Amino acid sequence: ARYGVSNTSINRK
Amino acid sequence: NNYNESLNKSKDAIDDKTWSKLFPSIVSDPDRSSNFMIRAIYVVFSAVLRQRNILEKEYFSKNYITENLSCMTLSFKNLRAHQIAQLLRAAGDATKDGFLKEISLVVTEHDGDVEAIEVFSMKFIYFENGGVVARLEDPHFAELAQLRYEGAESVRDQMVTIVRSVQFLCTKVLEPLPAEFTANFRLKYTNDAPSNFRIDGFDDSSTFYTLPDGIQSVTIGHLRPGHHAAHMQCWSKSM
Repeated sequence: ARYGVSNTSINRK
Repeated sequence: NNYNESLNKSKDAIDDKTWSKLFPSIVSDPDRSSNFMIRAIYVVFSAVLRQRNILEKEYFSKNYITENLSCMTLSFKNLRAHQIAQLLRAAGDATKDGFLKEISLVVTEHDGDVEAIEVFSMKFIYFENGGVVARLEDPHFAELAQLRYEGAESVRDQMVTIVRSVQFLCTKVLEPLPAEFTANFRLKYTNDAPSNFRIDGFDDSSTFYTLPDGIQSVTIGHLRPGHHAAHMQCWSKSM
């Protein structure tokens, strides 16, 4: 029903 | 109880200098059982981030769980690593309230994908009545719910097993991650969780993560302190 996603994330380019 | 080594009464607690550096020595009572899960989230997800080379070794520091076994934990001196640790601490704090169902490290090729290419998940079970009866789908639940609390030393064994399996999985089993990816922390609240309660660092979402249909699934291990249980799993394209 309810979820949470982190505001900061990790990218590799 | 063992008079071949001690005249003092035995205590269900870990007597180890190295262990006490990262974990509580007693995990039988509700608060310290919960404090243990907080430290477990921090240690295991640090190991995953480092071992999968998601973050370079600069973001980590060397720690030991036992004299024989070491791991890389996120460093509080590095600011970005510190911000991730706070994410993990916030999610861990939610096990005290009993509101956290699952926290997952989710890897996708493109930022914002609901379908992942790799997932490290930690699912929780909360117990009541002396930490014996589980509160209330998933394959792990039936077994893990029945699993008894067997003492501090058993928890230490379970923790050593998880970290060894992670280091072994990421190094000797999994393929390297692709050159381009987005790594994410995504969680699921329990049904008991109020609508006004929100974990710091996690914006609400109507989307979790989805898997491919042919993606492989391996079990890393479990944790059973006094009043909580956790199940660690890995789905991966790289398997």
